[PDB]
Amino acid sequence: MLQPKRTKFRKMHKGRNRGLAQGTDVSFGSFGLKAVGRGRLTARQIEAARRAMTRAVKRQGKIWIRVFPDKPITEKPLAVRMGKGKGNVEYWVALIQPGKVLYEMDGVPEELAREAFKLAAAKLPIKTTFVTKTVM
Amino acid sequence: AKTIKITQTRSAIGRLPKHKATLLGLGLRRIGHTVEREDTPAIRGMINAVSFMVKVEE
Amino acid sequence: MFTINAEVRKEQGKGASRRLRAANKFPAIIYGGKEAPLAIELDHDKVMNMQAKAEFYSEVLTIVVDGKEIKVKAQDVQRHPYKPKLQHIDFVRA
Amino acid sequence: IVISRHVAIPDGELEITAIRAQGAGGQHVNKTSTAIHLRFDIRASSLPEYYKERLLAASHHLISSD
Amino acid sequence: DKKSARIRRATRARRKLQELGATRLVVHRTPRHIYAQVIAPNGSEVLVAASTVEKAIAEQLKYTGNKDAAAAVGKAVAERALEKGIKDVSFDRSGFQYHGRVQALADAAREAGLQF
Amino acid sequence: RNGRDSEAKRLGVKRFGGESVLAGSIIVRQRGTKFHAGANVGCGRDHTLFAKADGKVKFEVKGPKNRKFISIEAE
RNA sequence: GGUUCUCCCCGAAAGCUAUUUAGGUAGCGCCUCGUGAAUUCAUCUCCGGGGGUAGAGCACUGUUUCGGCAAGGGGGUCAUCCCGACUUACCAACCCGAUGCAAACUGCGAAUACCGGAGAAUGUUAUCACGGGAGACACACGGCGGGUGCUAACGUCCGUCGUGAAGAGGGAAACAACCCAGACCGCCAGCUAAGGUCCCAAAGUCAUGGUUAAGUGGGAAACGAUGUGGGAAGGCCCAGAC
RNA sequence: UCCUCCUAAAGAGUAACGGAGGAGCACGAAGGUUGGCUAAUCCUGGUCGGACAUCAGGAGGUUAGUGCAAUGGCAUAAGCC
RNA sequence: GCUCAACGGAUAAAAGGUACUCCGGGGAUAACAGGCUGAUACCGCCCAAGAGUUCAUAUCGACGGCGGUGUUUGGCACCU
RNA sequence: UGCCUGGCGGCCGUAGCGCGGUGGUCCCACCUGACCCCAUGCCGAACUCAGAAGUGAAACGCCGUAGCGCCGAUGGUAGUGUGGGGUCUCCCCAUGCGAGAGUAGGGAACUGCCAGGCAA
Repeated sequence: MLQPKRTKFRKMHKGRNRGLAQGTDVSFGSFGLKAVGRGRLTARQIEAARRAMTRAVKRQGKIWIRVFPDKPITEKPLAVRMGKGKGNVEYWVALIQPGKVLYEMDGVPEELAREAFKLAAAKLPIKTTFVTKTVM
Repeated sequence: AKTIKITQTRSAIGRLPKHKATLLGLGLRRIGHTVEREDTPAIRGMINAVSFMVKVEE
Repeated sequence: MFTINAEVRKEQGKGASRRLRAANKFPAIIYGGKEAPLAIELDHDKVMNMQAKAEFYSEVLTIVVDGKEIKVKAQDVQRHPYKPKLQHIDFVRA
Repeated sequence: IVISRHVAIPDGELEITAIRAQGAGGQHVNKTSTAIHLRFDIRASSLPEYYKERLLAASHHLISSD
Repeated sequence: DKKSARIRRATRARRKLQELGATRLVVHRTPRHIYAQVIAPNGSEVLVAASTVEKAIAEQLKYTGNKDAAAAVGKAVAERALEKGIKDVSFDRSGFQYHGRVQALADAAREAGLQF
Repeated sequence: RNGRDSEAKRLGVKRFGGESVLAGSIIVRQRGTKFHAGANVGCGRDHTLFAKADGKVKFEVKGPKNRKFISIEAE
């Protein structure tokens, strides 16, 4: 479970996921998996994606993860009167602005990479596209 | 600053406090009401304030 | 080398830009030396096919504007977030 | 999951039904006091040979002949 | 170094005296030489000045840089101040510790009738 | 285990650059030292800025560190 | 719980503070009547201002991925007791470099809003003060900015505005709180607003060029698909391709 | 009950059984004034001392300190003597 | 000279039970049902390694994702 | 007027550092001594006094240098006041305002008051 160690506050405000992403290009890898929609990405959904995706490359090349949850979602226990403080920390999730580059890879065949990311999209709750690290 | 014709084209019910205060500043009371003033940037600003609901003729 | 028949921008601004960006065209800019920077307007589609080559950011390009062909160079580019499109391209007069 | 010491025992083999209780206590206890669970863990599924054998051959209630 | 050190000490009273609209009495001491002058409440221009660079007192003294040297020119600067009739004077320790020549300097000024 | 806010101590500035005031007129109620008396202004014990002389307020900022000052243009 | 004739004029609030106070009450804000004092006050333009939120950013507070350097340390060669030395199936952070994030982070920094001043037009003098009488101190909803909740609720809690509250009429089939628009009265008069114009039912079976075959329109997504239309480029192409 | 920050939407102000911490003192000096001074943290050398004792140089630059929580602030020091 | 800390402090001084309870009120506020919602529950679907004789698409199908119903417990208190 | 030196203001990070060069008839710094004024919670370091042979290295100032710090267009982009609309957990249209970052380039200053040295 990708999770923030040594944090300052335990719970934070929900905020709004407006605006557009900053990490628009593929820095590390040669190809990227840039997202289309606007949504949330839990730590579990990252594991479902990456682990299932790394099997496609078959232990070849390196996978660069360009995201981190760093935001705790608190939910109330079942059968609880509405009110009386915020709920307990349930998990972690990252806020993704459209056009965000999520994964990077290199030392991998184009079509294998094209297919590996296809499998990754299945576990991801956000629409995405296959992009490559373009020159300049 | 010659004469300038200003007319009201919409209501003042669902309007902003500033807009309401501005509309009475122009003197326009009822809808379709006409009025005459002197063309100056001060008035032009007010004209620009409620342009969405005002028909202006020179 | 790549000849670009671009038009001088009539008006700059946020509204005008998106207005012509909907018209399959997008704005650009040029500068370099003591000369005055000029607001350049051109197509996006065909130019999109031009920048597909890596040599597009190394070649001393030639943008012809109403007879006046300027030898320019591609400094930097501003793209669209997710859709494979362009926003604006910086052109250094070379 | 209804987690057992080693084998997790994933829910789907443990049928959970909500019925009404039995007793006294007013309006709540006679009608709406549901969630009175009736578990049903068949040994035909998981709970490996060592577990299920002592739950099918053993003489005890809360566990049936099947 | 030494300069900046003396500056951080001087700025203290100088700011206070800058906002009081009075003629501040600034002095500048060196091992062999001494300077003295008054400043207008504005801090832009000066009114009078006297130092060891002036022949009028340099010839009269034995050595430029000792107690008596400041005592002589101290009277000199106070006299042209007396010539200008200016009395609203406020002394400035100017970072220099008040005990050496600067001490003897203020005396001749005070003997002339300077209000401070 | 929470919800124990103290009070809104009515901080902030009172006057602005371009307003004529009288002697004793408080300019700003700053807690720290976000400003400093340039001239004709007094820095209270709470480092609050009050006008010692009548006139108009003018905001300035000087020095390499550039800490904002306040003086009074005699009026 | 109830509180009986008539007409004319104006016209609230459901907030703040304290309360053995929380369906009460008191002061204040907001209503009204009379009076006294100012181009007083309101809208716009220009001028002089402070703010740091949005956004952005990552030097500081924390947090994030990876790599070059590289030593602290360790499995070993063994010091077969303490010194010494290499290596490093490694953590690879710290220095150096590249990359994201933050209500309680800020080397930056809007739009609005707010204060003061100058000037013109306009407004029933709408500002302020004094005095008489108040009611009210349970608010709802829509939009926008947010807390909480499941970015659930005709949920709840604040800021701000509108509406209802205390406003009918037209439209949304029906529909306080949505869109339009403020009922002094009469008229078998005309023009329009939102919204609509085959019939029920008043108004174009209007005009022009495209699009869909599903009654789509007329409940709904991830995802799948030789459904089809428009657009650019390219592979290839009568030395003959599918 | 009171104090700090956030929530708070860049004036003030603004709720929640909303999100995190504190106070019910201390001081005759830790106050006033006059004078002087002003770091933290790394690199290195050195007796027991080896990662830190303390001293000495350079770098560095205010992350120091400020009776106590936080916030704003302070070297012209409100910091230290 | 009173942690008059329930801190604008009802008197120096003041704890509980009522299922025989009584009265005045309230859906301004609970229990049942109805309503809104759909966390939970149930139902369907996308993806898929492995088990499965071969083979994931014979069958299950975890890890995760997207919807539907309103029969589960709930949330909310709009009706009484 | 200038090369200047010294004291005092205004414009401010373009106004501050790094590297090399460069100045002393004057001035300044260093430098000499200190029973005695004065000084060290020890020490003439600092401070003060009495003088000043020597030096121009350190220090200070000037010149070149952007090598940096740093400043910073133009355009675009984000956001947003107002009026509408939408597939209204967010965006779009008309309209006005308009960042931060980043790019080109630039950027190591300018000016004033008083007192003397130097050649007129």
